[PDB]
Amino acid sequence: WRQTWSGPGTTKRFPETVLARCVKYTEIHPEMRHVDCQSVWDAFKGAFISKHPCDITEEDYQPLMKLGTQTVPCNKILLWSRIKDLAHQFTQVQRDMFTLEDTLLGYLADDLTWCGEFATSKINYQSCPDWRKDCSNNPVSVFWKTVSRRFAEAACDVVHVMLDGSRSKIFDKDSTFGSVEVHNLQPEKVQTLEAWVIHGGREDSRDLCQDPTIKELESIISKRNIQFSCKNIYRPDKFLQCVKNPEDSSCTSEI
Amino acid sequence: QVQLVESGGGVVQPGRSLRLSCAASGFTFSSYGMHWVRQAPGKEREWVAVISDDGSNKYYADSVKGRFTISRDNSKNTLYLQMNSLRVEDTAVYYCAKDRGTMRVVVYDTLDIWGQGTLVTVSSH
Ligand SMILES: [Cl-]
Ligand SMILES: [Mg+2]
Ligand code: NA
Repeated sequence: WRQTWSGPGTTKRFPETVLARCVKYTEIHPEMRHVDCQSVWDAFKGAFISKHPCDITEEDYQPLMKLGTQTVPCNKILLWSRIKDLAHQFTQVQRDMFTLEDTLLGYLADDLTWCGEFATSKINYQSCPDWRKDCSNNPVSVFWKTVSRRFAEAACDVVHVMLDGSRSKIFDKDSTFGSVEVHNLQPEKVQTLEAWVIHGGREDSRDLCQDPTIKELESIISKRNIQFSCKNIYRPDKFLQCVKNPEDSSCTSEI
Repeated sequence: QVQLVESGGGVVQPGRSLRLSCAASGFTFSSYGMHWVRQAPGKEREWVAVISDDGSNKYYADSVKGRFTISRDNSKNTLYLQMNSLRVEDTAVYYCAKDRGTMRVVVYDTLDIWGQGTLVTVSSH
C-alpha cells in the first residue's frame, strides 16, 4: 500500500488519550513525577509524525524511551502471550509484580493504534499499516518490539510467563514473547523462566507442560543456560484467590 | 538419579519436638520449591508446608501452623521440618516432594518427585 493501508487507523482521540493516561499514571506513581506529560507526547508524536509509516525504526522511539525510563524491580516481571486479561488481573492482585502494560510506556500505548504520513504532518485516522499484509516497520509494531526487548533484557532472578493453554500454539515462536522477549533473557541475570499454562477452564485435565510447543520453549531456554520450569493452572476461576491464599486447603488439593 | 531421602522419623510422646531432614540429589535443589506432605496410616495424604527455592515463601496447613517450621540449607541440599508440640493426630509418614517450579509465586500443580517418607509416631504408651 502507499496512502491506503489494511489496518485500523489511529485510535479516535489518540492525542487526548495518551496525555490523559500519562497524567493518571504520573499522579498515581510519584517515584516518577519528574516526567512532563506534554513533553512525553511530544517525544511520542515526534517518533512517527511526518514520517512514512513503513520506514519507522527503533531510533525514532529513543526520545520517548529516555523520557519514559522507569526501573521496575527486575525480580518481579511477568511476561505473557495471548492471555491478556488474567495476566493484568494477576498484577492487580499481586501488586509488587509488573507486566509491560503496568509500566508508564506500556500503559500509554495499550490497546491504541497510531500512524502518520510521509509529509502531511497530520495523524492518519483513516487507516494504518497491518504487520502481515502491509509492512513490519510501522509506528505500532516498532514501538512494541523496542519496549518489549528492553523489558525482557532488564528481567532478573525468576521471570514468570503466562501462556494461553487453549491455543493451537501454547508457545508461539512468532509471538513478541517467542521472537523478541525469550532471546533477550540474559543468563548472567536470570536463574529461571517459570511458565504458567492457563487451561481454558472447561475440561483439559492434560499436563499441557508436555505439549510439543512447551518442549520447544524449554529447549530454547535450556540452550540459554536458564532453568525452564512449567506448571498448569487447571482452574483459572480459582487462580487469583489461591495466589493470595496459599494456605487455603481447597488450593493445596491441586498437588 | 533425581532423589529425595527423608530421615528423623521415630516414636515420640505428645508435647515433644522432632526434626525431619530430606536430602536432595540429582537436580539443582536451590532452584526449586519444596513441600512436606504427610499420610496417616489408612488415611488420605495431607499437604503440610511449602518453601520457595529462596526460602522467602513459607506456608503451612492450618493443622500445623504455629507448631511446625519449614527451612532449607541450599549449600547442604537439605530441606527440614521442625515439629514442636507434637500431637497424636500428627502421627503419619512424612514425605518431602519437589515442586515443578520455584514457588516465589505459590501455584499448586502435580509434584514431580517424592521421597520414600519417614514414619513419625506420636503416642503416650
Ligand atoms: Cl532481539
Ligand atoms: Mg507475545
Ligand atoms: Na515506562
